[PDB]
Amino acid sequence: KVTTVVATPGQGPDRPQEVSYTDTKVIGNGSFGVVYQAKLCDSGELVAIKKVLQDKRFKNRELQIMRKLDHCNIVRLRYFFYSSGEKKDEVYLNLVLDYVPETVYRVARHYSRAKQTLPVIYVKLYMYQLFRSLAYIHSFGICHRDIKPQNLLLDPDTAVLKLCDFGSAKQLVRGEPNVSYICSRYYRAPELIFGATDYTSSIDVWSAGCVLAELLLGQPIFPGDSGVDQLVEIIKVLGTPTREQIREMNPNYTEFKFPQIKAHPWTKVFRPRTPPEAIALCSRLLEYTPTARLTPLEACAHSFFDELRDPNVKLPNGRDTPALFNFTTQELSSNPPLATILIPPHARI
Amino acid sequence: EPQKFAEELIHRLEAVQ
Ligand SMILES: N#Cc1sc2nc(N)c(C#N)c(-c3ccccc3Cl)c2c1N
Repeated sequence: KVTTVVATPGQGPDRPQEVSYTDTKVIGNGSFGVVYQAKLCDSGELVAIKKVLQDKRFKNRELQIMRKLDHCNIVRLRYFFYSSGEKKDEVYLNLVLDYVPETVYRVARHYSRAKQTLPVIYVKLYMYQLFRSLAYIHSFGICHRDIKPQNLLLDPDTAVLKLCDFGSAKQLVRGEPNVSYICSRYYRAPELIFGATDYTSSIDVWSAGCVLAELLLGQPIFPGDSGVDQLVEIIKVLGTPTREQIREMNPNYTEFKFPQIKAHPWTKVFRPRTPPEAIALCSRLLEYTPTARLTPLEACAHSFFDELRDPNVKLPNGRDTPALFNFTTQELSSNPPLATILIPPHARI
Repeated sequence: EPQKFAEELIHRLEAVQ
């Protein structure tokens, strides 16, 4: 069963071309609409296809964002095309994406079930690549807002990571309201829980820290049932936020009772073998004040990732590391002098 | 909303200590 459609290149010239695919299999449910796997007849390559319902009366936000993005650490929009069906009367937007075989969730769950933690070398590789993608999208003012282990795709052999699913992504601008009920509770920034409409891209950074901690711990650091229990889990570790911190999150909560609760030491949080720099990175990712959190680019330059900038560093399978040093001007636009650290001498010329 | 939410939050902290 072979399907032939007229598709438009994702970031391309905007000249539609005929594309044929086959072997349609369901991968799972994306943010909005389900995700299929398929094989391009021409190349033989595997792709992911997220079919979403499109309303003819307005433009698709995800599509607008996706056509801007080209990055090694982000799942790329190969093509897009339209189709109809499902009671008809409407049109579906089909996003043809890179196919990637694995997720951090599946890998983390694979180690946790064996009562083990992911080797620090993978934690370094995966987190660094996530921060790069974050640094890239935030430079367009674009906030992913879905950051979580399930949306972190992996190639197990090459150890390449790719951020995926921008169905919740928004381009943020000063003076506009945004839904405070967003992300996923375990990875939801505290200001979001306070119902702050004014939040920035720093919320993705918070989520990243939650992922980092989870990979160190072996479980989500901030569990719990209600959205209000989420805040309880956070203060059980970070301690009751100061008045000045509440102000920086949601000013509408500045004066309130809020019983003082001692912060649980970061070193007592993780297992005794946990690297010091891993703990320092995590502590600078998770802060009540969003402005106090590291920028993704700053995170990349953190001492925790110094092992990746070693000329002799290799994967546990003997293969070379993926390209970590390939930063463009757009990636570095937030802090160009950081390249002095980010791009090691051995990768300069 | 703000005073309402802070009241069910402050309660669950009296329960944690
Ligand atoms: N937009 C978009 C894409 S492309 C893609 N590709 C994948 N291989 C996987 C996986 N697993 C996913 C995925 C991730 C989290 C939850 C559900 C799904 Cl289907 C996606 C996904 N959401």
